[PDB]
Amino acid sequence: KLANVVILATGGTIAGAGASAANSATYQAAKVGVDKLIAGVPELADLANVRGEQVMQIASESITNDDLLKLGKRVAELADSNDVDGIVITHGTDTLEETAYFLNLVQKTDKPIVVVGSMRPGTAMSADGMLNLYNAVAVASNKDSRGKGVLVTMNDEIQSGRDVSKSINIKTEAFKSAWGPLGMVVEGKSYWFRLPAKRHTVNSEFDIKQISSLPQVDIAYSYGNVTDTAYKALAQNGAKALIHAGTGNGSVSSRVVPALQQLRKNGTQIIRSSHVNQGGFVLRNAEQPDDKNDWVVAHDLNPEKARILAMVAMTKTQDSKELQRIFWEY
Amino acid sequence: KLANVVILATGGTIAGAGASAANSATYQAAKVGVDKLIAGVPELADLANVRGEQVMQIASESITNDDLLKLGKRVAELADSNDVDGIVITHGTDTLEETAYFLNLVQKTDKPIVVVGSMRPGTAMSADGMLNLYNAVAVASNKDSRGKGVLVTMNDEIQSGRDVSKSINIKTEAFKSAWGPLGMVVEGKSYWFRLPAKRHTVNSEFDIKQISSLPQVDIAYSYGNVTDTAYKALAQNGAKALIHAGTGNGSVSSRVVPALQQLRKNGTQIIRSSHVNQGGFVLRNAEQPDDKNDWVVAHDLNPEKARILAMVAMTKTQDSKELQRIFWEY
Amino acid sequence: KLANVVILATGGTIAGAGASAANSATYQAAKVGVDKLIAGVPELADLANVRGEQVMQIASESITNDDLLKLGKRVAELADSNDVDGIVITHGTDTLEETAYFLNLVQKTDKPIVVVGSMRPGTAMSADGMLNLYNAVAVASNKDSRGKGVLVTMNDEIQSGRDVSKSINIKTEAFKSAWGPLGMVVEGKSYWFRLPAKRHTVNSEFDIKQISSLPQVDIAYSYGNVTDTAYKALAQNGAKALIHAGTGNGSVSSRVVPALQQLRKNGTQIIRSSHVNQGGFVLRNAEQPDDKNDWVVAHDLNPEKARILAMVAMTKTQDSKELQRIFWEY
Amino acid sequence: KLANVVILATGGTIAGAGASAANSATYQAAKVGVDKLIAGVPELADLANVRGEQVMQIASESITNDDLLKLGKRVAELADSNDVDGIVITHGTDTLEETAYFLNLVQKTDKPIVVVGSMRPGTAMSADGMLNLYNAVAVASNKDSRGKGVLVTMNDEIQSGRDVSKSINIKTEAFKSAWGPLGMVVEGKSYWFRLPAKRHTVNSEFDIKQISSLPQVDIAYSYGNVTDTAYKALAQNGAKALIHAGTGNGSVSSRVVPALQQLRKNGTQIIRSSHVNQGGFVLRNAEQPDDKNDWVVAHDLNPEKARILAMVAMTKTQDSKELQRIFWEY
Ligand SMILES: *[C@](*)(C=O)CC[C@H](N)C(=O)O
Ligand SMILES: *[C@](*)(C=O)CC[C@H](N)C(=O)O
Ligand SMILES: *[C@](*)(C=O)CC[C@H](N)C(=O)O
Ligand SMILES: *[C@](*)(C=O)CC[C@H](N)C(=O)O
Repeated sequence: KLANVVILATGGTIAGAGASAANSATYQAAKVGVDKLIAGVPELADLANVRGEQVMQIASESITNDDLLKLGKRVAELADSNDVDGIVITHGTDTLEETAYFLNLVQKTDKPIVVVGSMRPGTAMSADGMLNLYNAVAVASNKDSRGKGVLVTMNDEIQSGRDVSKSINIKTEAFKSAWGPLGMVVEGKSYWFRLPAKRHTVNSEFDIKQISSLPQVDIAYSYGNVTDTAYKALAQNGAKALIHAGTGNGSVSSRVVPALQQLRKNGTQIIRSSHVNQGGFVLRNAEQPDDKNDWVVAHDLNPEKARILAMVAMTKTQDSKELQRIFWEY
Repeated sequence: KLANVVILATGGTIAGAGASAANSATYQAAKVGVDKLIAGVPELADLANVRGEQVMQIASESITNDDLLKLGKRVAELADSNDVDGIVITHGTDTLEETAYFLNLVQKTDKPIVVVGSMRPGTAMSADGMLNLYNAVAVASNKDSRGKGVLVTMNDEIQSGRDVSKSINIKTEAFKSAWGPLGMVVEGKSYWFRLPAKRHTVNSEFDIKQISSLPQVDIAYSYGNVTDTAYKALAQNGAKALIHAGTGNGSVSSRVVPALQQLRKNGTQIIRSSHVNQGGFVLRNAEQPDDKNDWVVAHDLNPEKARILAMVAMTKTQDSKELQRIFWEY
Repeated sequence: KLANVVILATGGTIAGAGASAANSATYQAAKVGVDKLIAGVPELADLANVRGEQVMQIASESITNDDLLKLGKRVAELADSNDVDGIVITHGTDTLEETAYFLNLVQKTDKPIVVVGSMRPGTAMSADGMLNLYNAVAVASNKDSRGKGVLVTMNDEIQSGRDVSKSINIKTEAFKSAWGPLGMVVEGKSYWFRLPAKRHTVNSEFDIKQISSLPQVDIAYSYGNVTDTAYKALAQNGAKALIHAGTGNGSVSSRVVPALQQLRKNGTQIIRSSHVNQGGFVLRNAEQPDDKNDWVVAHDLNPEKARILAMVAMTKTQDSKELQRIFWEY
Repeated sequence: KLANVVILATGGTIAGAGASAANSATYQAAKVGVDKLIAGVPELADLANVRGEQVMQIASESITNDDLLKLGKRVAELADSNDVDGIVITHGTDTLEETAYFLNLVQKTDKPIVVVGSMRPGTAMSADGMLNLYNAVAVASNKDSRGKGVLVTMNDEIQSGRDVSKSINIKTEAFKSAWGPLGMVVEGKSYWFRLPAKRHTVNSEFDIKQISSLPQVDIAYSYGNVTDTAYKALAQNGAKALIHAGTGNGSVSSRVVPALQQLRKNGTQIIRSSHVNQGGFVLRNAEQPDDKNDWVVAHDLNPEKARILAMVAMTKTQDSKELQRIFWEY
């Protein structure tokens, strides 16, 4: 029969509202509740038996680590339930990529977990939210969606929660991945073209049930004439690990290297990422002697993704060699 | 009757060196001299009369504001000479997009200024440097190249120095612009398909000859659970303007808003940019009341690009409304 | 005051209708008339004084050369009128790129000509048509839109009618150009980032007023084991010129070259294009001796674009050297 | 204990030759031998024990169905030998995507089969061939490469032979897949990010050892004002199946429909593909009643790719429903 799908609403633009129908970029996020959001798509009933639950009502750029745990643990409870077949989470696009990757690492279930949002508020003309939610439920109730990890369904695509990222502003095609979408969803039907190769959900060594609180991890941006100011201030404020958002291949300025070395000697993990996020990856020992300095490379993960993985990995290990191995498998 | 082109060497991967021919990503930059580079491309003579000049031998990620002024002034001197028709600058790829944009804003000349680099060291197999240098001189010696602002010539393309960006790591197609290439360079021939719409070089209200010092501008990255720590730290250490690299449409977490407001009252310019750099732009008054807070929006410019424009702009005005106009015109 | 905008409706998906709101890819095109299409966007009134006119009601893949002339001449009449400031044409996406390029070459006016369509029918949920039409009128009533040539406004972008093409199926971001969009349209405001470099509208040597009928031009596809069968059959059926949709750089199979040579000797113009349409261009004399055989290269234009330019150019010249010059300027 | 890799040379640009070092696009293909190619990359020895074999010396645009069978059978023989671990095939870029897909369908083996080419002749500056060949052997000698189907290694990427396509002319980044790269190859090391979802090699129901002849399949291009001329001509000359390269979602002009129906009754398979090859796919029963007319839809495969699948499929069945299943699984 129909699959049982639960919709966990967290707010965002999909639940936002603007001044008029012409307002597709200027609006107030997290204004509409889950039940009114479900009622806007009557054709949802033909896809599955759907239930709405309001986990929170926020603008995603203002999300906290405790908001993540709250959502993560609620997902884990729903997943354990026999009466729940799939899970759809409505999330603001700003940090959707962070939450999607977090869930991918800590939810040890093969049940479909789909995160969805929209680039235009439901009050705008040609609002992308209705179809995105339809596609979300369509994918969550599909048996073929199992064992694929966390999924993001926007712009008629099925993107991997791991490496999808908000790469384009304003437009509905906002979410892209350097390794392409896994498939597409058209008229309730899912079409797969690729499979993930990185560890996730059921085969992850991490488990949200064991996590009580996440370690503080912060990101410093690198550019011309950059100093160590931001790096030291974040570390002094409690950061257990710093994500270096370097130029090119995770490059570090000669006048910032000393700060990073002493920060490492003082127990802070130094993870090299970059602001070159359309493609490619940061190679270990290429731009900097990571072995010599005992640093970690973030591979292909962008700064915000790298932070998420760092937080999670550190609840299990403070070993840099193991942290490096984790950045190469997840 | 061959044009006179001067090559201004600054280091980078083009003048880099790896341990073997199989080393295309692991190597040491700034190892080769200017006339050694010129000697490797004998065919350069066919295109024009080339003169080499070593301005500096550095890795671009370690560039400083003074290095920018030195290069900017050396370029201005060459531009005023009648014995110079076009100017080529070999520069490390890491911060090439920053320098190229700086020159696009402060060089009051219609003579071609082409910045070029390479993703592979000249010691590697299939090194991309030689052809890149050849195309650079080909474009600099071409009369059709005048009046189009600063250009970057890599991957057989003619990119605008304004918005071209290092978006992909490792690959030779590293540089991309959200608005596309202006043209292409094939077998010494230039092909134009697009023209710049933004103010540059000749019609720029800025001039390197009147610029003696650049104000300190820093960048703070925004993400999930971000605090005002780095923002305040950077401001306390001399930052006259802070480039906010926000999530989505330059969004600011509710927790960082009051700090940004206080730093604004204290005279630090708040420029909202984003880490969504593949397309679109940050819209004024959308995600935040820029009018109420007297903040500036970076339009389509990424963080590092917005930093350069801010620096240059602030040498002429500290009026936020004038600053916004400038970000909308350059 | 408000600009006078005329909407010329030709049918297509924007005027289509599906079985239910879930039907975004399966529908019946050309079902809704222009007046009902205008009435679906009440906010259109705030943008300009709009008038609707039904030129035809067809599915664009079934468009004829006489349908093009009909539309082309009707545009020319509206453009000559002082009571018309801008023109918007609703057209099916399938051959939108053909019509947009045709108008770009034959309408000698600086008035804004905007072609628009949608990827989903107005009956679907999250239909992209309403906003596309709004953006179309917004752009057509903008004084800054003048002298830019023919424009296509879809997916919040402003694309050039010359090289925009339907490159992706199903998705709203269907239209792409190898040289990028000219700008974007967000909330009725137009933002420009690039300018066209190719000849168009007011500076075109072609004029629809002089054209009574277009020459027959056809396209043959090239692949592995291709024979001359299609090339000879099309020519024998009246084709004055054949567009060779070759592999790679307009390459021609060794067993197809003879047919092309004799076809040329018999008065048929041979234009080399390719099915490598994401980027780059076909170089003259590279893959085949175009000078020796007196062939023409289509530069960067795809097969269907190349056909449009061929048809138009031939109403003025049957000279191959001049045809080549035209393919290098338009 | 170095793996044994055989390089099967077939010609192309890698073995091409230009007049000078400045000639990167104008040159003559198939000029260099297999052991001359191997001698140019001495470092190849570090990776594995390599044996060279010249199967043919042709320009890929002039490839025939028999050339495919010859290569396909020579590959099968090498695959069954225990003295062969991986197979590298140097092939002209023009029809590389066709051959690579053919081999992906008919080679019943999990041993690595890597097809490689280059955009610049080895005589040119910054020729891309040497590194491309190095990566090819690096990937073929890697145990991780087994069971992933045919791979193409250019531009530092690991592309799937199924959907990789020559999408950009001139540039080294010529090959692109709508579903993204599977991984990357850097400094002799392979990095995987995605796995194939479609049937290939080992789990393919096809086998080159049981294939003696390939049925003739041709392609007709669709556009504005298209007639049934080429469709009928191709069918009258032996075409057992016609690949319709339609506009949009494989749409067919109302004028060409009756002819396609008559050719179907006569036994010619009608496969609807499109010239919208950057993304998306052709949907069954959307633009045309495929069920009523007993036609087949090519899914996401471009024209030349659909031709190869049709050829191979038709050696096993002429049942249209079975043919549709095959297009949905491979
Ligand atoms: C509109 C786009 O989704 C609202 C975005 C907002 N910053 C959010 O909640 O992420
Ligand atoms: C090679 C990439 O171009 C070396 C880059 C280096 N970090 C630089 O000088 O920017
Ligand atoms: C829907 C997409 O626009 C209908 C497309 C149809 N083939 C047309 O009229 O172009
Ligand atoms: C260079 C591009 O690879 C030569 C291509 C030639 N037409 C071929 O052999 O395919």
